[PDB]
Amino acid sequence: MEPAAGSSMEPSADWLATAAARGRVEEVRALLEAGALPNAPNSYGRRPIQVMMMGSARVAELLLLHGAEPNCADPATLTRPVHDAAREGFLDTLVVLHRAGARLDVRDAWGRLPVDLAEELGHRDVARYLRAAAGGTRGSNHARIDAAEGPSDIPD
Repeated sequence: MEPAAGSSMEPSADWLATAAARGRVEEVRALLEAGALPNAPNSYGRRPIQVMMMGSARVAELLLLHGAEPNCADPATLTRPVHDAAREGFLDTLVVLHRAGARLDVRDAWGRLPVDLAEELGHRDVARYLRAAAGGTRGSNHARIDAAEGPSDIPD
């Protein structure tokens, strides 16, 4: 009959990502062109670029220019590939992301934003450039000063 238990065993394409996380650009360059799945979600919940060790932007371009997931992220904490770049202090990565339609405007669920996580940790060079590439205060240019005084209306 049909066996079943729970933990399934299906190692789909996941090389292009594994190599990246290992700061190995050579294995990815030869793989991305060898037919590496450009949109292969890895079991690390860190996309194909979010898990490129964030220490070798050269890898990001490889997947990004090929079609990685510089936008999609995690459905548990919204960890976009934008936090990976700043969180590691690698601006070269963010540049690539923005070089191929990057969603520099999401929020790590409770992390507020990647530009803020970059400033708190120690990626000022990225935190600053991030606020310029991710923009902010958009859709609220009225008081610009925390919850102003008075109950604001929110018709939805």
